[PDB]
Amino acid sequence: AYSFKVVLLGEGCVGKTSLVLRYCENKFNDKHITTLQASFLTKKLNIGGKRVNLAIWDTAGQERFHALGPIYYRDSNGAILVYDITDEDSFQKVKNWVKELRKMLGNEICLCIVGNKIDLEKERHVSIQEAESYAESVGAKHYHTSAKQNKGIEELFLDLCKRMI
Ligand SMILES: Nc1nc2c(ncn2[C@@H]2O[C@H](COP(=O)(O)OP(=O)(O)NP(=O)(O)O)[C@@H](O)[C@H]2O)c(=O)[nH]1
Ligand SMILES: [Mg+2]
Repeated sequence: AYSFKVVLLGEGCVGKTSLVLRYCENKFNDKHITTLQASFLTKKLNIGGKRVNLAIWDTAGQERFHALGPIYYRDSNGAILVYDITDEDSFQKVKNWVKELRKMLGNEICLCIVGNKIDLEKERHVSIQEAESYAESVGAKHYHTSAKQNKGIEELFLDLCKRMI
């Protein structure tokens, strides 16, 4: 069986927790229940008729992750950097995450840049075009999700797994 580790990154408002909660438990909250500690969640997939065990890590801040990373996260096979399509400050802050991540981990890890909250399209404040160009130029693939409406999520994780394989 394959065993993979994936870590979730991005600013508060973005929906890291909502992404992995929806995926692993099919649950969602409108309340922002802020993530005080590293948490992990699991998912058994099947790809090429082979069982894939997936541990998904959800993080409690840039500073904590930054101090913990070199000790506790150097064996990560993928990383999902999330931003909120309705929040410009959050997408621009992804650059910070990409660099810091790569300044700590190999390039062997598969990066995803995730524009979450596509149920709020009417409030879009981030150009698809700009985000896609950014993803492409750091070797990340780009993805759109809604955790609230459960769209993009199963595909995001499956593709990340195919990639990590
Ligand atoms: N409309 C909408 N809201 C979403 C979506 N995903 C998350 N949210 C909302 O965004 C807020 C924060 O979500 P949350 O998962 O807690 O964010 P987080 O990235 O874990 N924050 P923290 O870093 O503080 O733990 C909540 O009000 C949550 O319901 C989405 O797809 N659509
Ligand atoms: Mg959280």
